[PDB]
Amino acid sequence: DQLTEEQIAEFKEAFSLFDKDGDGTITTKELGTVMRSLGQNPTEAELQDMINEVDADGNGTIDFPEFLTMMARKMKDTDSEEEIREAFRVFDKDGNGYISAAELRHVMTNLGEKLT
Amino acid sequence: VKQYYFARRGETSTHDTSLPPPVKVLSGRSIPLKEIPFEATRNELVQIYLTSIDKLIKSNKLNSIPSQQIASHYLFLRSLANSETDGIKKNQILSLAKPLGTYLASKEPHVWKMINELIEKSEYPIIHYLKNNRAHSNFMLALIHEYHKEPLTKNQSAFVQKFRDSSVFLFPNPIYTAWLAHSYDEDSSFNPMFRERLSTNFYHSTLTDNLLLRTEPKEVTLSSEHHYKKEKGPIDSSFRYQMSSDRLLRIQGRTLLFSTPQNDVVAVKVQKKGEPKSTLEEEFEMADYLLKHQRRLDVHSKLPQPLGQYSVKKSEILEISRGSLTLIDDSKDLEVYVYKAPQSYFTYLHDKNQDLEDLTASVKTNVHDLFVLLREGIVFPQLADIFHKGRYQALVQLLNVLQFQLGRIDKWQKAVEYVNLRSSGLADLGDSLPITSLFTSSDFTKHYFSELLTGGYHPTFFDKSSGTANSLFTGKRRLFGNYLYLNTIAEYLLVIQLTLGSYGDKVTRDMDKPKKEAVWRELANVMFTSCAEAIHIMTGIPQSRALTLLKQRANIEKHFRQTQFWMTPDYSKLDEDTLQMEQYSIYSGEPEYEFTDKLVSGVGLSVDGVHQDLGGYNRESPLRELEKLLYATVTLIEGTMQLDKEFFKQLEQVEKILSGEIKTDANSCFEAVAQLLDLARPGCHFQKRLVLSYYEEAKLKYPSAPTDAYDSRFQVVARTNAAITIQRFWR
Ligand SMILES: Nc1ncnc2c1ncn2[C@@H]1O[C@H](COP(=O)(O)O)[C@@H](O)[C@H]1O
Ligand SMILES: [Ca+2]
Ligand SMILES: [Cl-]
Ligand SMILES: [Cl-]
Repeated sequence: DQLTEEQIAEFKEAFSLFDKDGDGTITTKELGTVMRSLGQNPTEAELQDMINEVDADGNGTIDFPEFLTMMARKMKDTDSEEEIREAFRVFDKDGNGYISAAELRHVMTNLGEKLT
Repeated sequence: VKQYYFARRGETSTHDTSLPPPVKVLSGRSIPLKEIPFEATRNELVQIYLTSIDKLIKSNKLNSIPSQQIASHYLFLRSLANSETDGIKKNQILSLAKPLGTYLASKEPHVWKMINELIEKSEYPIIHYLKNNRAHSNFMLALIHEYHKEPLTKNQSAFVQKFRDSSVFLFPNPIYTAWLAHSYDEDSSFNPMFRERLSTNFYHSTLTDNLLLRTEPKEVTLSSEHHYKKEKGPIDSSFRYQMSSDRLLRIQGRTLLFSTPQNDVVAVKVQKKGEPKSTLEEEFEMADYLLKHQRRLDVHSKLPQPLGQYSVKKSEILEISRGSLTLIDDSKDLEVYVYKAPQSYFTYLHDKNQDLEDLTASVKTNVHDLFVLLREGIVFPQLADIFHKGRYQALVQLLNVLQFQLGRIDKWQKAVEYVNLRSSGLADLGDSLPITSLFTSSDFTKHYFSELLTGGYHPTFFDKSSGTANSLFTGKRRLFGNYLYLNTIAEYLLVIQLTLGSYGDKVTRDMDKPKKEAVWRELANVMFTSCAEAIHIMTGIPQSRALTLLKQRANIEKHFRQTQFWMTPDYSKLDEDTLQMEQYSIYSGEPEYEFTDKLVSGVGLSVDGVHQDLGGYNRESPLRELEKLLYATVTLIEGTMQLDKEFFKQLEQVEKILSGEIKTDANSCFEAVAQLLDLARPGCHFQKRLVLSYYEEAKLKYPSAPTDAYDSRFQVVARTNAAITIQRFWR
């Protein structure tokens, strides 16, 4: 589809975690908290596309990429390197290979942008 | 379109309502059965432990304890202190823990360094320091027996004699719940198996029991539109099938299979000798309810279409069939349920004609709908006819007093001979049951689980002076619904194992030993996957990780080797010295399965001499890794729910500290946020991201405060989140 499986399950577990009543439907009150955990602190999401009042995971993994294909993804990948850049303007010499070894995945990270 | 459940689950006060009177009648005498409170007895032993630390310090004999055991006392005291709320009672504990710090830093300075890496890692450093063989060392009870030179009360004796195997059984609720769910992580070498003086002790069932006794009684509320609440109209059987003898394909038990131009099957199920009409009305009305809500529930089965439910003269049924063919009703009128289903709906899930490709996906289909409908509120207690009343209890140690180990499965092949799991998916749906019937004094529960509802007697429980029988078991009356819940989960997964074992035995008979071990290796993998898929449906845990959490507690190699051994008959042709020589390969640390019965040649262990049993006569099942796998499965599910519960209870505190609803200092607010990270699921990142966001917001409410302790443990969460935003952004 248009959303990858790596973050589908991340949405599935977050939804099933805050779906405290197990009904498979989530309320607006908790919905704000699931996104702050998912990485969004929005302003007013009360505008949504639901059936009558609440939304299920079917309504979740559709509403979410609508709010995920908006992000300044470039504004974030830069921020992630700032977490590692000691002084400034120097991302990492060896940490790039290391910090990618065990966070989510590591299989022959193309060693482009080398010391050239 | 919509996808949700018609069941909202919550909590209640007590399940002990309309229960049988808590009384054992022994020889005219009537013996009252009394609850021994878990949490009240737990705190007593901790208070004795704390008072005994004082006697240990005053005795100066700190060197008579191995540093590893002192490191336990210190780390627990440090962990128990941060779990404490008020600063006055918290510092009394820290007062006790400081001499163990000035001793370790002065005399054993390398141990001091190692645990000091743990204290910067977690508010409960003991839960990680006990991720290994150190958890089998009961340091708390060791100190009590050494320095509390005073006999324990009758209750403290019962608690200790029940939870002797580890000290974690004394931890307060958040620490045990966190330690238990973290004992499945990638860095955990904990398996509940200690070896005593040549004896090997398994206490995987004790983990689940110590977890359930701290829980609250669940309660499931079925919606107004649920199959068991909505008033249903009468079955509209406006059409009557025309029973043709030429199109009579076959006769399955009491069901006539009819061919049909569409290459499907029209099946007619006939009234059995004893079944009333309601049993057939139910199968009709459930298939309709499932066909209706198939999309809404994501049911993967190929449900049959119900056609009619009407009466039929027995002369027509008996005359229509003259094939191979006893079980129908007597003479006059046989009530009928007629349905249409694919040809898959009649090949049992254990058909030797199923390649591993088709079998695997048909097993996955069944386990999906099994647990998806379980959340909906539908329970299937008659999937198979398993016996040892006489029915088989999958989690037997939790439901009975003695119940030392598991049970002997008598048929294990005739038990699943006509299982209600088909290649198409679920079958026989009439034998349904509301999940509420597990949480109430139904005719089901008090008949099959009478001891769990009554209270349990044993001479060791009897108080000669009081005239009553006191036990922790009688505390389960308040919670018995949760026990039968988890037992149902293992019940489902056990029928899958007997089904897979039947399939394995049949296709490996008359067969290349390395090609035969290949079938049994994959069947071990289908069972491990099936259990992991249940954790996903029940907890939202990614199945991939639930499978890794599982493979820390259960050995897929042993399970493959024990199933192949005990589900095939080839071990019958082995002599006594050569049999015990091969059992070492299927256990390899555990004691060999000791048995006395005479081995029936060509079959194996058999009581009736014809059909193989699974275990000696009055002995346990040799499928030991299965017993671990089922207990690991239900402990991950209930243990996750409880961690998430303890997680959310703390998440409120930090929201009331940050929003200003509770006034507290800074270094006591960060303690609230740092403790929330310990209650996050293992491997779950968004939980760790959330408590990172809560932490940054705290450094704005208390910007003047120092962050020496809570720096690195949140930095790694930042580095992990940063490294994911470049890995999850490598599109
Ligand atoms: N009491 C019952 N009522 C309806 N179906 C049952 C019952 N017990 C077992 N079944 C299953 O229903 C299917 C059809 O056979 P029958 O038992 O005659 O209904 C088989 O898969 C049986 O195992
Ligand atoms: Ca809800
Ligand atoms: Cl000691
Ligand atoms: Cl008990």
